[PDB]
Amino acid sequence: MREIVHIQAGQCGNQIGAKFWEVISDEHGIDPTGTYHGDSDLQLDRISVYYNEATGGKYVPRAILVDLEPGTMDSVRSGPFGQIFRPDNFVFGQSGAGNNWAKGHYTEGAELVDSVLDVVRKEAESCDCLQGFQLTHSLGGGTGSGMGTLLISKIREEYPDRIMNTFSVVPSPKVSDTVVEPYNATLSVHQLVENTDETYCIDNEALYDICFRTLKLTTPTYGDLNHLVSATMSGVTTCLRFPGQLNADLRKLAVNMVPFPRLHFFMPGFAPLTSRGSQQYRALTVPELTQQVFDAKNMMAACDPRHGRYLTVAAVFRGRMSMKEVDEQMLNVQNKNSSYFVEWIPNNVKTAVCDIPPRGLKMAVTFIGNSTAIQELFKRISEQFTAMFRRKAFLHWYTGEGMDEMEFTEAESNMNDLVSEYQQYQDAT
Amino acid sequence: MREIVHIQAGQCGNQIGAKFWEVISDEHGIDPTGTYHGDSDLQLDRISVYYNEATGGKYVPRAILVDLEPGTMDSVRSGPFGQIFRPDNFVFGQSGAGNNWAKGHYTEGAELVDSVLDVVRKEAESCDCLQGFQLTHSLGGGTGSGMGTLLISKIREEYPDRIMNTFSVVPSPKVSDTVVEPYNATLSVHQLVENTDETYCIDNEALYDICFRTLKLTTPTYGDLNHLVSATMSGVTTCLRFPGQLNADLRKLAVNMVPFPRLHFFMPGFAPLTSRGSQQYRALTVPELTQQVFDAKNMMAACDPRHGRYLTVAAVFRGRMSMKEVDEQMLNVQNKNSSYFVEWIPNNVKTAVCDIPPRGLKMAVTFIGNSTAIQELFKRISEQFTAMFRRKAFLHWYTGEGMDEMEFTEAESNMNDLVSEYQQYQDAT
Amino acid sequence: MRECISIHVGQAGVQIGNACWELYCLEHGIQPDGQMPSGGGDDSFNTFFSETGAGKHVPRAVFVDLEPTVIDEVRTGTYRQLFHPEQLITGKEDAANNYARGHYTIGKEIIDLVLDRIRKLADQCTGLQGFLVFHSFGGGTGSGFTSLLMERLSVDYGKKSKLEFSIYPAPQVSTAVVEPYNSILTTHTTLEHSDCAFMVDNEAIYDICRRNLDIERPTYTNLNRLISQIVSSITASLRFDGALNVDLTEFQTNLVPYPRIHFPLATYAPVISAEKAYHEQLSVAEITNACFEPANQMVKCDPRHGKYMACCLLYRGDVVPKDVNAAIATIKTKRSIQFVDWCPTGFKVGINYQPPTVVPGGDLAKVQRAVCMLSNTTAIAEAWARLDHKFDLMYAKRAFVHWYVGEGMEEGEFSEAREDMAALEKDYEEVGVDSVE
Amino acid sequence: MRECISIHVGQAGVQIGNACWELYCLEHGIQPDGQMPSGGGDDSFNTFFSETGAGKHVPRAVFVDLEPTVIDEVRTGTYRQLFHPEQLITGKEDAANNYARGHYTIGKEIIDLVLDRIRKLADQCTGLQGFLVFHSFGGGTGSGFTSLLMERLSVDYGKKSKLEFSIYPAPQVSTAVVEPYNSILTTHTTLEHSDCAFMVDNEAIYDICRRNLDIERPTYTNLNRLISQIVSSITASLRFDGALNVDLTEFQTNLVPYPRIHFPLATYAPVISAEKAYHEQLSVAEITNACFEPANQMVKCDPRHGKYMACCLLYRGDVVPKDVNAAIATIKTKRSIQFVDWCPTGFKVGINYQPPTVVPGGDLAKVQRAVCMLSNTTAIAEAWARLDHKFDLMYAKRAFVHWYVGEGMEEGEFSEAREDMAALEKDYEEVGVDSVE
Ligand SMILES: Nc1nc2c(ncn2[C@@H]2O[C@H](COP(=O)(O)CP(=O)(O)OP(=O)(O)O)[C@@H](O)[C@H]2O)c(=O)[nH]1
Ligand SMILES: Nc1nc2c(ncn2[C@@H]2O[C@H](COP(=O)(O)CP(=O)(O)OP(=O)(O)O)[C@@H](O)[C@H]2O)c(=O)[nH]1
Ligand SMILES: Nc1nc2c(ncn2[C@@H]2O[C@H](COP(=O)(O)OP(=O)(O)OP(=O)(O)O)[C@@H](O)[C@H]2O)c(=O)[nH]1
Ligand SMILES: Nc1nc2c(ncn2[C@@H]2O[C@H](COP(=O)(O)OP(=O)(O)OP(=O)(O)O)[C@@H](O)[C@H]2O)c(=O)[nH]1
Ligand SMILES: [Mg+2]
Ligand SMILES: [Mg+2]
Ligand SMILES: [Mg+2]
Ligand SMILES: [Mg+2]
Repeated sequence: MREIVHIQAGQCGNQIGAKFWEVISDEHGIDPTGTYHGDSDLQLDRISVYYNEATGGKYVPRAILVDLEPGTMDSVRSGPFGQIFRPDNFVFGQSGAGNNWAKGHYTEGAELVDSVLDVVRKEAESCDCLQGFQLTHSLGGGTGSGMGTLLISKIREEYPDRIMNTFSVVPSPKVSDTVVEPYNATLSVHQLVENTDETYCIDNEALYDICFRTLKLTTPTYGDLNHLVSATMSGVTTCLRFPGQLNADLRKLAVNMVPFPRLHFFMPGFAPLTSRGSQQYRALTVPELTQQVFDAKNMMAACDPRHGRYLTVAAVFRGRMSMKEVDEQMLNVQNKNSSYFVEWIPNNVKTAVCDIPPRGLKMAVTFIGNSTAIQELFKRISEQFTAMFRRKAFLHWYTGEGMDEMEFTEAESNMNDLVSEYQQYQDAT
Repeated sequence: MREIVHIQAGQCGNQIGAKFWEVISDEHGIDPTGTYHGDSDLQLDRISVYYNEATGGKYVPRAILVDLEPGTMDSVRSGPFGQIFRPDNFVFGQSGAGNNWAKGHYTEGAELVDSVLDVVRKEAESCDCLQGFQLTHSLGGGTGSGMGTLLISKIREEYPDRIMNTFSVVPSPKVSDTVVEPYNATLSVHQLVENTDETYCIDNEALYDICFRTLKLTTPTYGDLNHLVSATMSGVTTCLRFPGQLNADLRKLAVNMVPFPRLHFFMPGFAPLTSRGSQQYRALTVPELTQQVFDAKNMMAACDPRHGRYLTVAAVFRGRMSMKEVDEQMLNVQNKNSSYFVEWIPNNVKTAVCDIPPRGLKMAVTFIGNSTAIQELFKRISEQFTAMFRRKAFLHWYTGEGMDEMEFTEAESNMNDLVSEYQQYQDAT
Repeated sequence: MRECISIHVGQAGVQIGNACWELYCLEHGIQPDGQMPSGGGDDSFNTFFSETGAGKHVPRAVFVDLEPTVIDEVRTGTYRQLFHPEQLITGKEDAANNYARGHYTIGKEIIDLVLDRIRKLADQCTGLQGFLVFHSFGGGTGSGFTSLLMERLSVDYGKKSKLEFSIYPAPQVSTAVVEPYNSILTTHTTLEHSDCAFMVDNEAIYDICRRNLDIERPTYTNLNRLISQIVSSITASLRFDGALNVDLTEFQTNLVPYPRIHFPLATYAPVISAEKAYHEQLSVAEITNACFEPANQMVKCDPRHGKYMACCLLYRGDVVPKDVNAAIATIKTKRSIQFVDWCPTGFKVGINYQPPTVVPGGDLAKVQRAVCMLSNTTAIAEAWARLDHKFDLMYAKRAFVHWYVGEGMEEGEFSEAREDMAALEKDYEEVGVDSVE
Repeated sequence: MRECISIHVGQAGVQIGNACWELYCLEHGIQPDGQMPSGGGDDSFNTFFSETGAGKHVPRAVFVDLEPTVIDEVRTGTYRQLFHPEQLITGKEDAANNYARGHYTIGKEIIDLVLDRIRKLADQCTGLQGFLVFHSFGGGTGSGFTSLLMERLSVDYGKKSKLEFSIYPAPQVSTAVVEPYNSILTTHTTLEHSDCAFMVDNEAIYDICRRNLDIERPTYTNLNRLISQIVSSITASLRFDGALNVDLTEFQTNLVPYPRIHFPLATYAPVISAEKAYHEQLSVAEITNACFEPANQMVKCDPRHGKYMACCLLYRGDVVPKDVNAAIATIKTKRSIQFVDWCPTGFKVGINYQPPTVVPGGDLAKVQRAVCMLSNTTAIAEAWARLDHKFDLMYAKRAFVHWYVGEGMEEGEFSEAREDMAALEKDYEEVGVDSVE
């Protein structure tokens, strides 16, 4: 019951999905071959949430992999948990679309999205009681943005009454890798806000900063960043999979986090994150975790919450902790941060508790924050977009493959409307 | 010959009746099995007053046990004398009636009253020459007060010329164990004043006070209180059972004690009563008995006789004594306490002497008093009733069963008329 | 020949009857089962006892009570074999100290059977002389049933005399709240139908027992024994021979000067303890002097207040006529005893040979001489006035009238009885007030 | 005979029901397997348990949750043998803290099955006399589904009484954002349908466990154990013999003055740790005084600010009537504890002989006496005012209304619920005013 279909798009989405499935397969005690070798019945009681059961005890992930070029998929096939996936779910193109949103969406996207919807439908009818979908993609690229937005739109057409969660790697002005990131992000935000119920913004600058200052990694590679994202991905879905004293599924989280329908863009976080060297000299307790999650340097979106206000907050604890401690720490935090928390919501915090800690972590907590500080990223992207769009010289690539400039203006207007709504509720009193 | 039919209603009435039958069986020499093992022919001479004879010498009480809740019936059947009673004389329902006079009188009691009257008619037509009835009930409850009043009214319809005696536990302002006692007592008094010849008011407060100051019981329970009440009940009915120099029939007592037809609310008492240590040092003669009974603190209801005046007094002596001593002592009491006796009766005192004393005592005496001090209990009950009824405190429970406020006002008016008559004859000169 | 019929009603009457028949059995030597193994004894039993072929002697007595307790006591008692079963009559429930209940509603069932039993006894008798009735005014059964039975017997045997021995309520001592109502109700019937009624007060016998027998707390047994002694002294003239015998009719003719004035007072002497009997010689003169004192009268009133109209002395034992003639002369000389001027000779004497009988284990000492005086005087009007006050004081508020009204009695009967007692008191004070030639 | 059906809805309800049925099994000596190797035990289980032919004892209970995880935890836990498989009812998706989702859309599928199971249990019952319902106001399931079930059961069994034991949001401690909306939507059906609702607060029990038992961090298990002790105290009068027994109808008649005033506070004593139990005496007067302290009220309200209107004292263990009467007299003469003028006698006493049972691995100390004190008072208006303030602050902006109207309701429901709670608090403060004459 309450199964989830996982979809991967683009190189970044594919790598994050690979680490995600590695973490969850280790969590449920499944080998790369798919054989179960766990030690507790709780792992096997609700294995159906993510994995389909094949004959002979082999477990197939309910995963869809999508990319417009085959090299990333060959790498995933050759990966440590590459054999575990279903070969039929590998839907590939022949050219990686460059970085062109129009190429990713219309021309190359139209051919492959039919097959992608076919495999998604095949998994969906196989599901007994489908809860929702999961999507991993990067807004900066062309393939990820176009294919993810088109697929999100068509899946929302097909299954309007099902929750959709996206984990989007937003661009930043410091770690920019390509020139067309403002165009791709601007084109993607409209479909994201329109056709999604939950959107978790991730930023590469924030994960790099966390890896440097918190974990003291000398040469942080993409694998560490993807593992940090996968920690939160495993954290949000723990209540569906394992028992606990306070259960919070995706719909419970959405009802607690979204006051108004367009305010579903959240800021993730995770604790305890400590370096191997310093972890000996620290006591792991609920107050320490509660302070660490609310620390602004622990946020994974490259925003400053002191520049804004929190509408609502959610904390999904994992472990055998007692809950008046959680309530006392949450009430204390709400008392101290009362300038930051909006006055029109009396209680801004949603608590959940699960009894099973994650891999090698006696305690864990996953932080989700709906705050008005998220508008800074959209402001930066809009500023870069306007700076590049004042000159029409670069738009000929997008004009090719059939797009027009009215789409660009409409997308900019929609992002302006979104940040206007966030600022309006910041200024509400 | 000259039979009495004994009836028990409610928990309090059932417990007092159990203690009463224990005392009577001890007096007549009857085992719990029912076989006679006495030591004198006088016990068998008028065993027919309270018992019917079976084939093999087994004597069954002429008792009727009634209660809407069967827990009290199970307790009585499991008691020390539970084997003695007739199984057919246990009439019970399936719900304890709450503490609702309306529920006890109208809804629940209507079903059981037919069976109760059937058993009463069976026992009464079994009697050679019926003299009267006896009924034990508590006025504060629902089942006791309501169904006892209903049964008394229907028995008065069926047998208008016979005597009907009641021993009623009145509510008190210091041992109040139930919220709605004033409503039940007020509604019960209107039926009690009309449909009974003699009623004996009892107070748990006065019984506890007797147990504490006189008997010096450290932790008195309901058993001792019921034992005192049973001692009075056995005392009043001695002249019918045993010989004596002067015999007081129940009709003789009623004629002596009741000047006017509505003044039949008596205050009982018993003597001698002493602690085990004091019994040794005590001298036991008629002057001591007379002084003890005429002491106010020995009275069975929480009232001072000093406030009012004695309309009439009856003294049933038991044992062997010279009745000249009785006459001269009781004349001395009348002379030295003249102000407490009404002028419009020359001799306020009735005397009776029975030869057989109770259970090893050299002598004993039972005191009955018709006095104007009884109005205080009705005054306080009326005050509580008015205080509750001003705001319509709990009337929806009664009107749900079917009662009307007009009946409440009529009951209050009737109690007001009763205390008005008592105050009138107090003020008469 | 020369027999009387005895009737006992109520608890007081029945208990006094047990005492009396014990005394008669002792006097005639009749053992309690009725046999008589043992020359006045060869004829004295015929007065009170009837004989059968087996040598058994049965009392000429009837015992009636509307409640069964006392009759069951005598049925189980020592004298169970003495009395014939049909003589003992039982109702089913007492009158509850209610005159109306005793007379109207409950007495009707039993009165016919009682009259049939009396009729059978009277048919057995030949030369019948009287009717002795024992009851108490204070009781309900006593008052009502005695009223009913006396009216019925006056209808049936009006040509024969009837004697009464009744217990009267004391001025202070009492054992029932509604004694005045019953007493004033039954005074009319006893006044109309009784030929001579003797009055008794329990408090007076208590005082006499205290003073003359040293009993600190006597009981009804002693008082009933004294009553038995007085009635036996009255009947000894018929039962035994004597130098100067008096019959009941001649006694009534001597003692009763007017028709309605027939309520004499009775006294007995010498009443003495066995401790003090040895000290005093107990002569005829001192016996006569002691018999006239106020303190020995058995109705609590002083004869010094009233005036003596007629006196009847009944001596039994060794007595000579000189001694009694001298004694009555000495008593006439004393001025404390004020006799009415219109009566020149106020004394009638009777003498009997047999001494008084002493019961076994009794308090009274054996004595070879005894006297019983029956004296008509105006002093009893004081007791009647006290009782009338006690009645009207509570009747003014209608204290207990509804109990009597429920049993069919009318409210006018109380007023009629009060008017009758007022008339009797006025007659008693009128006859003795004065006279002029 | 005298049965009661228990209903447990939502995570809070079922998790309390686990402790409740553990306590009942221990008290009646029933193993979790269901066998009773072990005369009050001969029928005391009949109130809560049903005996099959093979000697197994089945709970009279229904467990419902739209989320299957907690019910599956019960199915996998120790008590899998005890419960009937069908009575453990499960959905497929949780209500997600949404009243409209719990009440309208998801509840309609499973409410018919729940009603069929309750119908079967009621048919098996012969003297049924009440319903026990356990739920939380904050949860979407525990609000909407229990509102639906309450109104359906009120339609079906309108004569029979209904008892709720509800968890209320605390003043400050809260685990969800839409608790005011869910609770305010629950209260209309709670007021209209249920006959008595017992309010409980997590923060108050946390403070009680911190102060009394000296447990530094309390957990849900101790809260559920305390609530289990409360309900066991309420039902012990039915289940066991006593000197003064109080059934549910008697209790409601005593404690409920007016139809809309049926929201008592509940307290237990002696709530004490094993270390302090050895030093303290814990006698009748001590526990009675401890019951009225503001610390032990179990809901974060000051009894001083309100006035008591009716109190019920359910004693269990070795108790005598004298002691409780003296304690009640002491409490009445005390003036910090103020009762309304129109209730001269505000105390209803019940006693039973079964002392409390201590669960293995518990925190409550074994004690030979215990008292459960329930009280109707006006202090709960403060908690209602706090929740209404939170509701007004959230609803002024229409914060989360889009989720609720998505699942099939209108803003008229919110407005009507707020108006109904306004009226209820107006009535509760209305009855506390002194009489005018
Ligand atoms: N956190 C991570 N970011 C990654 C990873 N790989 C790439 N990226 C970043 O994500 C952004 C998008 O790059 P991708 O190659 O994934 C773009 P996509 O394949 O969706 O579009 P095309 O360029 O049309 O193929 C870009 O800034 C990359 O530097 C990765 O493993 N982790
Ligand atoms: N003297 C005694 N009083 C008792 C006894 N048992 C109860 N009571 C008193 O009686 C009063 C209540 O009367 P009951 O409990 O018998 C009420 P009843 O059964 O007649 O009606 P329901 O309330 O409808 O069951 C209350 O004051 C008790 O303290 C007892 O054994 N002795
Ligand atoms: N001298 C004497 N008087 C007695 C005796 N027994 C009863 N009395 C008197 O009788 C009075 C009471 O009336 P009772 O004659 O006993 O009444 P009853 O004839 O039985 O008629 P009820 O009242 O219906 O029972 C008391 O005041 C006593 O003075 C007795 O044995 N000797
Ligand atoms: N005292 C106590 N409270 C509990 C317990 N479990 C949950 N709660 C309370 O229940 C409230 C939320 O309601 P739930 O019962 O969990 O919700 P639900 O009935 O399962 O319905 P959903 O909201 O859809 O999950 C929380 O605020 C908790 O305080 C428990 O075991 N003991
Ligand atoms: Mg790519
Ligand atoms: Mg009862
Ligand atoms: Mg008599
Ligand atoms: Mg739930």
